Amino acid sequence: ETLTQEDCWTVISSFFEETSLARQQLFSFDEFVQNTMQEIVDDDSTLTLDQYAQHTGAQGDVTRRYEINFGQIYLSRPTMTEADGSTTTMFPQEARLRNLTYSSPLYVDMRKKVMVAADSNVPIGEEEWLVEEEDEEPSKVFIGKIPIMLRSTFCILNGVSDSELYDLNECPYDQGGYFIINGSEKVIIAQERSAANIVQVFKKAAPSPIAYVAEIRSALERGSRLISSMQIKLMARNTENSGQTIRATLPYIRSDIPIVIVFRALGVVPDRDILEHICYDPNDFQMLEMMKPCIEEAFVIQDKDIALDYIGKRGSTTGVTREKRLRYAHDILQKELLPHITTMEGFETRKAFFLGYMIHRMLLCALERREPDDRDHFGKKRLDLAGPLLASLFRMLFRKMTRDVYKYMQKCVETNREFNLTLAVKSNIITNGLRYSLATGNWGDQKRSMVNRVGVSQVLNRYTFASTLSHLRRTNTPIGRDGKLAKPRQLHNTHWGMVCPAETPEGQACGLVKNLSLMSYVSVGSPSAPIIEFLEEWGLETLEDYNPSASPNATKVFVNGVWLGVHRDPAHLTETLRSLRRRLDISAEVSIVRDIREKELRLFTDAGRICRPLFIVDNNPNSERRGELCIRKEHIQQLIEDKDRYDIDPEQRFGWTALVSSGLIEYLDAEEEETVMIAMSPEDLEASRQMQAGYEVKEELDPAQRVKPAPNPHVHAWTHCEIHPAMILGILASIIPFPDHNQSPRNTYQSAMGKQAMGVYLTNYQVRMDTMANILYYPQKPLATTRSMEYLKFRELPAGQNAIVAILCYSGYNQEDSIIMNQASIDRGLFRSIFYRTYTDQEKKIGMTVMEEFERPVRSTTLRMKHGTYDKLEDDGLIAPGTRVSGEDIIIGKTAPIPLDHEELGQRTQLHAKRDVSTPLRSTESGIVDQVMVTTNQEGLKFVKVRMRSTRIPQIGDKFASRHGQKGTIGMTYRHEDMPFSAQGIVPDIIINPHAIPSRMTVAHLVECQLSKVSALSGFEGDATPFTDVTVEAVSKLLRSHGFQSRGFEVMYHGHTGRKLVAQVFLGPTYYQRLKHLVDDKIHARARGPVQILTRQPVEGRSRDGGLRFGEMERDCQISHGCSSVLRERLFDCSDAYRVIVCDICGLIAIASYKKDSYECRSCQNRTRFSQVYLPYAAKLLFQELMSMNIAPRLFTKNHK
Amino acid sequence: QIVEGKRIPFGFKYRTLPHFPKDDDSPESRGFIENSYLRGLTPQEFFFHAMA
Amino acid sequence: KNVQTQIEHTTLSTVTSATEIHYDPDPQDTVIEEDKDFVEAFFAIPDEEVEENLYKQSPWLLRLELDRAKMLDKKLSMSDVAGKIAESFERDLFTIWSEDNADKLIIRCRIIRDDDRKAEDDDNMIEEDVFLKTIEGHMLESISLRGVPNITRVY
Amino acid sequence: LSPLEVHTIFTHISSEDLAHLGLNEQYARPDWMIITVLPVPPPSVRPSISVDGTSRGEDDLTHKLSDIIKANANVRRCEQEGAPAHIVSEYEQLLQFHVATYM
Amino acid sequence: FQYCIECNNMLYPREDKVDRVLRLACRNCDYSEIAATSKVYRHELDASTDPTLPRSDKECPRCHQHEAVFYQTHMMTLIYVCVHCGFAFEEQ
Amino acid sequence: LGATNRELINNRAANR
Amino acid sequence: GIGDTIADADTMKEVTRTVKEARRQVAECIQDAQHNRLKPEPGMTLRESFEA
RNA sequence: AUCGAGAGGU
Repeated sequence: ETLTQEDCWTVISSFFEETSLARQQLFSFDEFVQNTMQEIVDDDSTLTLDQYAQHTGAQGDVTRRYEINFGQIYLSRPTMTEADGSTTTMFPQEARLRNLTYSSPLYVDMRKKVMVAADSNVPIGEEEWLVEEEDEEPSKVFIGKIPIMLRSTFCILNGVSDSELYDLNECPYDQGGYFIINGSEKVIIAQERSAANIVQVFKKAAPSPIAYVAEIRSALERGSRLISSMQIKLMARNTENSGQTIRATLPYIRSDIPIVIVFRALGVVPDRDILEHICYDPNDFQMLEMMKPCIEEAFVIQDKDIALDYIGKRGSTTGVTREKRLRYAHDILQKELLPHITTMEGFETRKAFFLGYMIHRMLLCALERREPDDRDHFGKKRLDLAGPLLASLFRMLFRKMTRDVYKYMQKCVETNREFNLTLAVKSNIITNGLRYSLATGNWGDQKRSMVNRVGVSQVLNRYTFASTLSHLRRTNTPIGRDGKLAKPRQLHNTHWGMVCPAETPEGQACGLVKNLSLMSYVSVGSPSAPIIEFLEEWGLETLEDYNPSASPNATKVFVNGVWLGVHRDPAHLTETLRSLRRRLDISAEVSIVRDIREKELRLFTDAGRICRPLFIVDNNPNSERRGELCIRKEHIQQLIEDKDRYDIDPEQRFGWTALVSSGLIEYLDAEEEETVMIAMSPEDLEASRQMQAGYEVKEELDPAQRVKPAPNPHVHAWTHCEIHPAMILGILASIIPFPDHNQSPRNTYQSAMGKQAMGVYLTNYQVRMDTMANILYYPQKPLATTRSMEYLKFRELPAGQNAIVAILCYSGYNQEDSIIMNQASIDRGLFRSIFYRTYTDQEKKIGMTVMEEFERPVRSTTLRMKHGTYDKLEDDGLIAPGTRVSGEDIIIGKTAPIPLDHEELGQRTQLHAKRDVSTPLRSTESGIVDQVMVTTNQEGLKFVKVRMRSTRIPQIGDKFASRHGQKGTIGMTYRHEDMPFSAQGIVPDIIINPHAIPSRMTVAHLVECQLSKVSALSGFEGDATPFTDVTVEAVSKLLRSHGFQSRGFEVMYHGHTGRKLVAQVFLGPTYYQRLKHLVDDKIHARARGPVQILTRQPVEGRSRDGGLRFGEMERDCQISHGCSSVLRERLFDCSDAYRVIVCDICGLIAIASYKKDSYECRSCQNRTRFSQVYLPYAAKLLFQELMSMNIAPRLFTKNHK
Repeated sequence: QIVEGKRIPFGFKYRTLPHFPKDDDSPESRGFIENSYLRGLTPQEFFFHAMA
Repeated sequence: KNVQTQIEHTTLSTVTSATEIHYDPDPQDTVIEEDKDFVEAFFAIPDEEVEENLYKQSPWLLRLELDRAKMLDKKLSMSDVAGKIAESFERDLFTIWSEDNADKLIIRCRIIRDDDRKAEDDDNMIEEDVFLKTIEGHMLESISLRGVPNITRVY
Repeated sequence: LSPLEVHTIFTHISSEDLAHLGLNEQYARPDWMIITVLPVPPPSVRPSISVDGTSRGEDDLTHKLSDIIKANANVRRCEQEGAPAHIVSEYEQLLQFHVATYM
Repeated sequence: FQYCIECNNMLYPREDKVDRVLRLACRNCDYSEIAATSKVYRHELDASTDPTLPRSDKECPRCHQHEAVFYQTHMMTLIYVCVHCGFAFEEQ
Repeated sequence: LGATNRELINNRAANR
Repeated sequence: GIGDTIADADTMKEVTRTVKEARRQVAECIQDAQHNRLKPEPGMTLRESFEA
């Protein structure tokens, strides 16, 4: 009656049956579209304009009020309207092919209203509005187009079966979770931020004048979701002042207000009240002693009105009357102070209570009673997914659209023109803004590009199925990528189960870019009202009636960072809340953290909290199953039975949700993990349980197995248990076999290199015209596989091959991380691949005249024709599929008319009227035209895409890698006869050097080879899942059972001499990957060619025939060598040699005519004394740039002593 | 396993992972891997080695 | 070790274990039972200077408890620290102390009021308690008992 | 302190005072440190970007020289028509800004 | 440490020379009171419910039970706490 | 929604 | 190969006994530090000395 | 062509 690992994997299988790997993106977007858009519309629902009566002296002057109310929003399915005006439903593949944004139009119900003031003599603002005119029904008005995330509930592919996906040219394996903007796929990278409504106390480092700072980043639940931030700074002890003063930094205040003054502005004038707010214990004298100096500092202000005046004088406005200053101070104190607590009248008591709480926390850290906060604790951070981000963007864009509508109202009213609702809205605002933000990633308005966030949207990575899965689950921390702050980059303890420990890029973004674990769930947010209602009805004492003195031992209750009140029995409250969540009466995303030392009960329901699921251990006092998992074997058998059953209703099967709603699985975030005790496996629970039942928990232990620490006797109750430790890994770390037998940076290196492995990325790559694609001819699934691969679908779309690898020193061509590849194996298709590239062109147009034509250009009329071949183009200016092209051969023929007024030296004969703008093939590439797609673009102009294919056979210089960070290039290829063989005639496909193994300590590579050999011999698949009881001893026994040396060695013979090698070789199958780094993609040589126009130096880039940079370090190396002429050649004769004539009198470049051999300096009237200077063109450019700043850099060739 | 010159830090409150109790200074809790690469790391050891 | 002690810097705060400001009206008597024995011994021996200055001792008693362990570690005697304080503040501060064998190391201090100050500025005089708080702050951090400045610790 | 005033003071400095100040009278006279004439670099320093088409979009320095000359023409026109002194300053402190941000 | 009984502000120390006594007088109003002792200045230079705290089988003096949580200070000395009566111990 | 999506996909020729 | 990372059974008994003795020593070190029986090294706080 | 952003390689 103990849970097994097979049962754990059945539970995980159910999880992934009901959960997609793109679930976070999809659910966030669904939340944004279904709910957040309506809330954003409502928050700015009404627009009102009051036309007062100007005193023009004409009888008939009456004030008017015009009102526009924005109603419900309607989102249709994505559609396209053509040039001819026909409107059709649009499908993702057509959008990808024709470069169309896959967006759905949005309509909003607007209603208009006009009212007349009852009397015009009333003071402004007191006019009574009588209903004059009103729209009987609303007008459904198109306001914009929202890009639709693929596979979301509003996509055309939602609820669509596999067969219909094929009919649409869609891969059933594709998970969606992205957008199509102008044909390109864009994924929104989750953005990490610090949580709002949390008080964080930070110790400022010396010699900063501030000792400690308590900061809260207050955000309204839905009212723009984050505006105000406050600080409470304690100032450092000074030799002049015997005490430290507490000053509150508030929005829109130029100075730090002493805390007592802001308390008085809140009505807590008496000192006793203030120190009861701050120091809840009268008997504690250190707190009051530290508060005394600020009371001393703030005695000059003893009343609320004087405190408000003090605040107002320090507002951003100077030279204002006292009444306005007091009004402004009260307005700031009400609205811009702690808006998450409240923003409405009569709530100064709660804000004062929370301010006292913040001061108490900061002084607890200043007394060194509690440690400061950890800025990097994962439970204090939130992930903004597509939902929240698109919500902020749409709020901004809808505000801009409403401003436009209001300006339209004002302009129409001024001119007495009739107001039309349809003409009022500039629908281009929302459409263009969303399109621009999703396309460029620059997050915000086009006009605030520098201040906007960047890189929020990235082109989806279609190199391998696993790389795409990884890209859909990527988080970015917007820390400075140049500043060297190792702490944010480090792997925190709280990352356990939330972020992948291994998968993180190497380089500047190491540790900042993170990847969600397999079972990590990111909350989308839920209402806090039901939870507050349950708290109120269960005995929550409101904060208005709370008196700390009466109940100092009672526990503060927070919800979303709002101190709602105080409870007297927080244990029972917490058990009741947890029970409710365990029935889903409360949302499963709700964090219920009881902090016993701090006497707090924090509830969280907001979005962005990363959670992970865990088993629940039965802890009920009267239960007969103390210390045993709630989930029985019966529940597992139910999962197996309902997995296959399809006759059952799809929504009424027993699966993952049935476990959560039944109280057998619980989602915990990092905040709640701090209050739980988690067993690492059911066997650990059991061992602890016998240890606690008096049994010795002792037995004969397989010496080959991992050694675990003995069960801790100090642990008597476990609250949870992990479903499987292997779930702490990401997409790519879950493809590594035996990752727990490797040195961790090798796991990171494999996680990075698995993205670049060649395979089949989508099944529909044939019908997709991608810019770049690399496809493996004969992909094979690994012989050694992890159980997590079933959910990553690596067996379905693998990205490598099982090569027979021998670890041997054979001819010395595999040294320094090179490999030797069998040439016969290459000839038979090993690691062969296809490279597809796509060239896009289209017809342009300006005004009413088309200035481009897809045609076969003719030498006799087209000016400036390229040097490539125009003979492979067909009559329609294009190139047919199946033809062979190379280098600069033209694949698309396009011409542009020239203005009739242009006269280019007569080179443009009377026949020459056009100019060639054709598209040549890349100079460094050649192949066969695979495909030529022809269509029309959004503007009804012709639009062509030419896909070329080119087979790449492995050769010397091509990167290959194992799944263990073992990367190399091919150094040499030997044929079948020349390679070492076994007594069966097995010849390895690859030979790798032994020296790669010891230093790197990639023992997982050797264990993989042995296990793959066993599985190839026996046919059973090899389980390489981490943290299993699969030992090398068991694999050795299995291998010996097949008549092989147990450790994987084989007697091999020399191919050259047939002699039996003195050493026995480690030979067996290992999964290798062809990497996107091919030598021919990189080989580059330049003799001469293009130069930059400005500097006249070799251009940059292999693709554009550019030179290589001779940098500062190379110059230093040649200096230390002493090779003066080498430097002169590299930096002058080979880059930008140039000649000028300087005047020997003034030292400035002269006017030189070499044709006439006449030189002149008008300034000096010099025509005889000149010098010839050889210098870099960049030097002459620098000198001219200086002369443009009135600096005269003068070159004198003779010592002017 | 050593992070910033010291044993694995208490990133939770007085524990390194939610699998140990508070104030556990024992070798296993703070990042001592008694296993070899051949034998395999336990999940806690795997995480600590990843941190290093 | 002797040279190490001569080098390591030890201010009053280093040796001070606690400080207090009591209101003890009688310079001869003491409100603290622990202070009776040594104060009685101090006043057992008549002294003309002390006998005269007795009336100038304010009732604000600045008390300082010093850790015996830190005195042993730094090899400091109560006479030495008392003399250092007196030289640091000359005559403004009358001081008395107990013997080393005393189970508690206590220094009692008072401010010898200046009789040359006419009582005609009663609107700005600092209450003697605030002046003594400033004095204690200055004592804890300024007065150096031994060692070399800026050499906090020695190995 | 207007550029005119500083320029006048700098032309009123003596050669010996320049030598004492460590200022070169032959190459770096102080009054020359005030811009009365602005050199215009050749198009070679500031070429026009021609994107495989009928483009003459010019360079950043070309645009800023256009702005500087426009502001200069504005100041001259204001000083000609007899515009109010504040109108003249409107373009004076704008020409100064254009030159400063050009360099 | 005291507050004014009139306006509830802070009472500051003061010397009454005529009687030579220590008083606590409000600096906002005219109220004043006699100090009990008013030592002006002092310059010192439920855990059984937590399931994450380590437990011990130590003896409880009060109720003579055996279950007890413990935790370090915040010297790595242990404070124990009984799980039946809630009494806090010391290592003795 | 699934049925509507199926209807829209299958008849894309007729609805065009 | 994987056979070169394997040490015989007696050697693994040696390794296990070494690690057990190290764990024992750390256990009495923790016990002593929990009873103020660990004299701090000169210029080293008790926690730092225990960690070292 | 220019500029900006991003993904990568050693």
